Amino acid sequence: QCQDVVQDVPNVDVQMLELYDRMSFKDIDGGVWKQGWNIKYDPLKYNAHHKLKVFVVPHSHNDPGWIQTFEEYYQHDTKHILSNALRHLHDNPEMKFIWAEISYFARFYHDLGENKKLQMKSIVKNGQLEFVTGGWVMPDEANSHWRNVLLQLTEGQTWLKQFMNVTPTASWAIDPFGHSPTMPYILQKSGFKNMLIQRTHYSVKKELAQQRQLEFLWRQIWDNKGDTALFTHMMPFYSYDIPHTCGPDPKVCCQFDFKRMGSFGLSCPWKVPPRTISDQNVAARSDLLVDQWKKKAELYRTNVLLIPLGDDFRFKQNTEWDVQRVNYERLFEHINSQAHFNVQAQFGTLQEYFDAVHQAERAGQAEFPTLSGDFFTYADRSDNYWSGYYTSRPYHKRMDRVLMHYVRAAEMLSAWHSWDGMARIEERLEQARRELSLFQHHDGITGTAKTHVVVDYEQRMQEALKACQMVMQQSVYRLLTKPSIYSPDFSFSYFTLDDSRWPGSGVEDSRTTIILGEDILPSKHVVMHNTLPHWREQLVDFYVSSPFVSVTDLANNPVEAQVSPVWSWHHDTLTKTIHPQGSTTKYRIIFKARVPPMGLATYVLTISDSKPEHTSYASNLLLRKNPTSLPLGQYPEDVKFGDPREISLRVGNGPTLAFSEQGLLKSIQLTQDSPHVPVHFKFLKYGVRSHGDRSGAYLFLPNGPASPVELGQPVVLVTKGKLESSVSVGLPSVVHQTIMRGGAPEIRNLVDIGSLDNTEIVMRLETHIDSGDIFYTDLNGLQFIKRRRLDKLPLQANYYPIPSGMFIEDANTRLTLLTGQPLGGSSLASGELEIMQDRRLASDDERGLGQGVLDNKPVLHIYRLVLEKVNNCVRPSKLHPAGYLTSAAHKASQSLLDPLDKFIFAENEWIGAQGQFGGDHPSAREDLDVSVMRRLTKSSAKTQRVGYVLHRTNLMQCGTPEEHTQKLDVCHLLPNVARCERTTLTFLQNLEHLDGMVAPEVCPMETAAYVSSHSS
Ligand SMILES: OC[C@@H]1[C@@H](O)[C@H](O)[C@@H](O)c2[nH]cc[n+]21
Ligand SMILES: [Zn+2]
Repeated sequence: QCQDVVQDVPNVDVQMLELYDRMSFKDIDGGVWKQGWNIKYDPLKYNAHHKLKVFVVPHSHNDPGWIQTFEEYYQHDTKHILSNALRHLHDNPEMKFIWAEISYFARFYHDLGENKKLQMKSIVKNGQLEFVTGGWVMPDEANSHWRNVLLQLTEGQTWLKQFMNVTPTASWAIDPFGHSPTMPYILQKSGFKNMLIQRTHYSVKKELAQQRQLEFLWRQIWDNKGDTALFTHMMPFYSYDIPHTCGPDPKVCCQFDFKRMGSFGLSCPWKVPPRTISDQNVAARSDLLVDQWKKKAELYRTNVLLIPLGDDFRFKQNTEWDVQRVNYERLFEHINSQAHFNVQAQFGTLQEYFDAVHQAERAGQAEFPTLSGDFFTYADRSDNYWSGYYTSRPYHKRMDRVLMHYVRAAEMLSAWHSWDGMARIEERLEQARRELSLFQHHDGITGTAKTHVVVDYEQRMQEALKACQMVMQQSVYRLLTKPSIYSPDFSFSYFTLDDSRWPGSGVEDSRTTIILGEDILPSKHVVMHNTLPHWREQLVDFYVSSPFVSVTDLANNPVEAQVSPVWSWHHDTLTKTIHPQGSTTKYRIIFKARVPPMGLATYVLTISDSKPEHTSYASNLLLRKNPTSLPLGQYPEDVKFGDPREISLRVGNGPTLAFSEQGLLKSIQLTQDSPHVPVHFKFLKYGVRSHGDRSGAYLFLPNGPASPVELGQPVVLVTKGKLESSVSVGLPSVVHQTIMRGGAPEIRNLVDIGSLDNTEIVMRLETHIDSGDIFYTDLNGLQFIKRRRLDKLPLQANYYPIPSGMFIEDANTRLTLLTGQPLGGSSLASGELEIMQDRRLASDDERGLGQGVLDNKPVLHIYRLVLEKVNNCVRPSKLHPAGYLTSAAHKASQSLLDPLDKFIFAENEWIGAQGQFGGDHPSAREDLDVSVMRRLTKSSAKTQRVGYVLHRTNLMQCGTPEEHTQKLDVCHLLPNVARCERTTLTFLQNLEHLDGMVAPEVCPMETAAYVSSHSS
């Protein structure tokens, strides 16, 4: 039934880890094709009965923000490109154009008059204007979470289906900085049949070109049977621009970019300008161009050749449309009429190219190789590896993950009901999805935009968060209020969200204190939401104005709680120390919330005049020389002081953690009986080269291995409680915190790199795990891929994206670090893991940004650290390219990315309040998630429709006996189901009408989408 994703090593022609191990990577001068070789072809290959079919595909790369904001580019460039494309395509029926970025197309098309909308639909319908991919953006593939790649894809394709009546099945990704197999995974489950990529390491292009393996069936690394495969075309040369798309010699190809003759302020760096095609030169020019084409064709297996014709923000001026079109028309007329070339050349679209390739394949002209793996880390030349952007602008990388979860929660919470249009739910959700989708752009989450553009993205995401909160709190008020009492004002704020980790302590004082007092308000309701489809317990904390607070559930059952002080860290410019201060006006209360699957649970906080029975108080110990007092208002336990010393802590029956006198982990003991396993946290710094190429937002070019941060004698704060303990230390640039709640610790770093120029701060873990040169990192939060550190590559090439986690292991032991934000990282030596925290760079790195990275701001990075025994786990064989998390590590990742949401009732009395929502929801097996729940219909639809994306991961089997769990049938989550359909992941096509209206669960590592229809 399900394929085994662990025990069967797929047989593929190209496996990228294996290729990397055998490949040389030497950077030799290949001639005019600087990174290749002098291509030779047999003139007799093509003849009257076997012609080269050439598709020249005009395109325009439109960054939705980069050096200018989205709106700046729309006004200065893109609106003119699309307006002129409409006119020129309309007037020139054989001309063609492809378009990828639906954010801009939707921005344009809603400003069009109906006349022009009709003209636009007609050039789309007749095939002249073709959408490729059709996502909101062309997303980053390194840092983006798969859920947000799907979100943006769905945003763009839903728009296209509604307004243009088309759904692309060919993808175009010419600019992400390296490529991930998460894309063919999502695309193939979204109806796609073909995809194109460009930015892969120059050594890989050379190696695959030599074997004519640039077109391949790209399957997932665990996929033995190949049902995930998607036909992929990799472009062979250094750029998607015209000099690097006609053939191997850019000095020749630049002469066929007719925008470079001078009046457009562009030129050919190879010093030979384009010449206008005329009758007198067209034979000569045609000979030059066809020779480039036939050389490019030698790198591919069919007689169908793709020639992209475009560059950034091209096809803007009317004169530009004319100069490209007319000159190419003159070339085509001559070439196609001269039999000796045995070429038929024409403007085409991407789908036309792929259709002809597969016609050639079906006619037995070619068979394509199979490939698995990824295309990280990219280098475009020499040792210039693009691993910098795995970390650049980490504040916004973390914000991406926060907004990711708020969008899911807002869509899910509001999906349970139909809402009147006056509630503006659909409007607020559309804004939130679109701002998050825009940020998936390969200059958004990547941290490669200009400072003012990063500010625009942040402002947009802030508005999106506000939109999510609004939707979420209205939905909680409706879900938990007795129906005949529910009396909404859709503008009102019934609850506010409390988020302990965003923007996070010492990032902003954006947390509300619940103010209670005998003379004002005795108690407060709080509500937790659990977006995950299983019952979940999680400690939650709130700020309260008294330490004397007790917690009850909504059967008035006491709930055990712990109160701790509110500590904030300060750089004391007087004492020249980083040290904590305790609030004397507010306190933290912590308790375990238990919440139904996809549900809500209400608790009550009540003040009392003295210590409540079921509330305990943490002790606090400040370790530093020369201490001074730390009063804590009414907090009942006095702070203790001591000189720095090693300390050990244990919460519950969980691990025992030992810390150095500088407050950093040194060992973990899993059980009373077990060994203290060395696990040492260390902070180090990388610098920048004084000679040669400089690191910048894209590139990581360290001046050698990292050097330890000089820590001096830092102040360490130990808080010990029954429910939660922690060790926090004020290091230079980092307030580092280890938090213990009874299982794997949580690490929080408040990272403020300040004015440390040309510095990259890394967090490293040092262990005795005999990992050798192997480690594992995830791709887009979806899968873990085996990495091998290669000493034939420089340090920065051994850096990979860490979008959600990484691990190392040996036969017996594994250490897994889960992240709440994408960052760059590696294992640079056996037993080590490391992950970059922030980077501040004074210089530009020659990739077009025209600035360094000097706009850092404090960011709270969050992690879970899971040390496990794995000798009993059933793991893949040594040759398998994948790895898989354990249950504990997967749950720890979920605790970071989709924590409980916390709501505080905003007024004094909630009348009609209810205790729980969702208690009858099925509690699904732990490896299954409802990644998306989205109502797809507005309230006036007679047939309501709700879409669900179901993802099952694959967890390692390590001998924990399985317990029965309930089957989750998403189609019966809402009443009056009238139909259940399996759909593509965008919900845009029905694939199966399901028996009994039951949505089956999915196999490990698969993702499916279902839509339930309900009579209303
Ligand atoms: O070098 C990479 C940068 C990218 O950041 C932009 O997305 C891309 O469109 C572009 N054009 C020129 C230079 N660049
Ligand atoms: Zn771009």
